[PDB]
Amino acid sequence: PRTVMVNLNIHNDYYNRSTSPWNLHRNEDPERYPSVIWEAKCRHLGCINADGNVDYHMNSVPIQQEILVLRREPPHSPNSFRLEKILVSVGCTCVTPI
Amino acid sequence: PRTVMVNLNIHSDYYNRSTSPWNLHRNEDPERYPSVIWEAKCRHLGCINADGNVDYHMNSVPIQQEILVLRREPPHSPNSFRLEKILVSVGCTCVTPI
Ligand SMILES: COC[C@H](c1cnn2cc([C@@H](NC(=O)/C(F)=C\C3CC3)C3CCC(F)(F)CC3)nc2c1)N1C[C@@H](C(F)(F)F)NC1=O
Repeated sequence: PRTVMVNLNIHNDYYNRSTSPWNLHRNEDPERYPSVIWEAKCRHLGCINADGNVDYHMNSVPIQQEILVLRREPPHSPNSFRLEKILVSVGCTCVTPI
Repeated sequence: PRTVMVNLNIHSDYYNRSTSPWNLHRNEDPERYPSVIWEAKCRHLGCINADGNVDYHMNSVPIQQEILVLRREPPHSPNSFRLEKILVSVGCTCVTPI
């Protein structure tokens, strides 16, 4: 066990023009800290071209990143957690299919 | 102070095809947990077009996300931290300039 103390009191539209734009989706888990995680969902299957139209010869893909979260241990505990890895979507990029 | 206990013991080649590709940069901070954060740096100023060439009519931009990290409190403490917000580049997207 590597138990440390953590003080949870935190110290102190641009991407709308993307060819692979995204919206935010609320992921809520009461057994986790942070309980609310905003994930990116690509608006389209294709990428928006210069004309403002969707081109399906390319794909908008979510960028999946491993992040660390705190899991309540034992369950429902207000003050004790275990570090845990989860995969979250942090944005979208445009890719040329294989 | 909202002090909790945390047990720190936990129980990419597709994005190479991006029109706004990026490389990973190691961001190391001994006063922070995680000490190592992999940050995205856009490979080009422009985006890769259908011909496979870097096209400057569009821009590769880094996607910045606010990320929570643990800051050693007091400084150099091996087992006590305070939650803190930083901005991290997690990937690149292609945008149409304004
Ligand atoms: C300011 O709140 C932004 C929020 C968010 C959500 N969850 N979250 C997890 C982490 C961890 N840090 C990391 O995972 C980390 F530092 C680095 C890895 C490499 C990027 C922490 C957790 C607490 C800790 F006490 F466990 C120390 C670790 N921070 C965050 C930040 N966001 C951001 C955006 C998202 F998709 F990117 F998540 N959507 C969100 O909802």
